[PDB]
Amino acid sequence: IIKVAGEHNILPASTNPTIPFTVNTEAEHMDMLMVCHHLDKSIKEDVQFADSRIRPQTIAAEDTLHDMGIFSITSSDSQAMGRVGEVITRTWQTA
Amino acid sequence: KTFGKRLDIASGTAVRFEPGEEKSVELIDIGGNRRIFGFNALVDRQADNESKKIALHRAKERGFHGTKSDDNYVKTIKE
Amino acid sequence: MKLTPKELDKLMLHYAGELARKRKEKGIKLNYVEAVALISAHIMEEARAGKKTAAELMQEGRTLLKPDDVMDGVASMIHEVGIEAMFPDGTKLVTVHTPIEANGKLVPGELFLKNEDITINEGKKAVSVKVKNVGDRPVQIGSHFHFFEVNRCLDFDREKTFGKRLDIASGTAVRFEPGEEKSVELIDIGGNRRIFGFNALVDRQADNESKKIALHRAKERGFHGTKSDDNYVKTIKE
Ligand SMILES: Cc1cc(C)cc(-n2ccnc2SCC(=O)NO)c1
Ligand code: NI
Repeated sequence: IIKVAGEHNILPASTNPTIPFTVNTEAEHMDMLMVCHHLDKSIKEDVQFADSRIRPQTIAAEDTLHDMGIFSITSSDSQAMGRVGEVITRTWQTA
Repeated sequence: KTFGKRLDIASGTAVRFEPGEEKSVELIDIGGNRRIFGFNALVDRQADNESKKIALHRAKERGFHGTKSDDNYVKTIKE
Repeated sequence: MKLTPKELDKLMLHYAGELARKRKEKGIKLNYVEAVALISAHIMEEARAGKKTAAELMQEGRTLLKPDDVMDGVASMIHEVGIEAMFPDGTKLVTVHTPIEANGKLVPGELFLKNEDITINEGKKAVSVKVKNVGDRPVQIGSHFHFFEVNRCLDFDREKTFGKRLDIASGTAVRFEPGEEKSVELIDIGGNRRIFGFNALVDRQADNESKKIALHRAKERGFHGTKSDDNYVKTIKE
């Protein structure tokens, strides 16, 4: 989905729980994904679904794309995988 | 090669072609938001590589000379 | 009794017929109203009796009145008499056709016509086209239908019929049985020649530019006998 941020007619935004990229980010997001979808580690299809969702490669690319001016808006996604009191703080942490 | 382009001449001037005449012209990219509406209704949307295929298919069906779009064209949901 | 309004109206009709029958027994020549009432009342009683069909009553109604029983002019005024009556299988309509023959010369509302013919569609030159029905169901075409847009199972040279209609009397029609082949006469549509509807093959001004679009549309929808060339060039509004 990240490839649409290069297009002319798209105004692209990121939400704050993935910025900035830290050493606790991937494990936290994986355990959030397992709870909300009620997945089980003993099923090979839930594991295949989860490993196609989180993707630390694109998460790592997101900060650099913010620094290049390719992403243009930051936001919260409040109480739905995001923190409503931390948009400004996480923007300046990323900078 | 001319999709999304205009003549590189002074603004308000023009280039004339007599019958049978052949010459070369210079073309540069259209600026701004590059939203092309009107002119023959071959685009009527944002100019990009996705809209170029639709425009080439439309130009071939209406008989514009020199347009090359391949056979077995795949339609989209909004053309 | 629980009488309905229909029952009350039919009771009145029965006694009108009875008065007509009494006047006929006294030797009085019946007028228009009396003759109609007498025939209607007789049919209703015969249907109540239950021993005859409606088709037999349609013929029995023609023997009730001789030509000498009515006044001069009555027989030319009565073309048919209709009456609904309840049989053992329910209510049916019985129509009696030409119940009385005429014997005098008085014709009320008589027409005196000239003997010259009427020329319709003057100044319109006709062309002739051969048409064949290759379908399995009958087709009938009216006088002012746009003949280019008729049923796709009719096979004919459709290019020659663009902007044309049948050259017949207004309100009449031509019938094609399955497998039937015959020729028809066609003339140009008049007025502003703006054709809207009929199969939505034109929906605009009829001219040579609109004929190419109509032929392409007719070929794509499978109308028989339409010939439009390959490598068709689209316009901006089709
Ligand atoms: C990664 C994640 C985190 C959370 C809190 C919920 C979901 N989750 C569950 C079902 N559907 C979704 S994705 C919708 C969303 O979180 N914002 O639109 C996924
Ligand atoms: Ni959300």
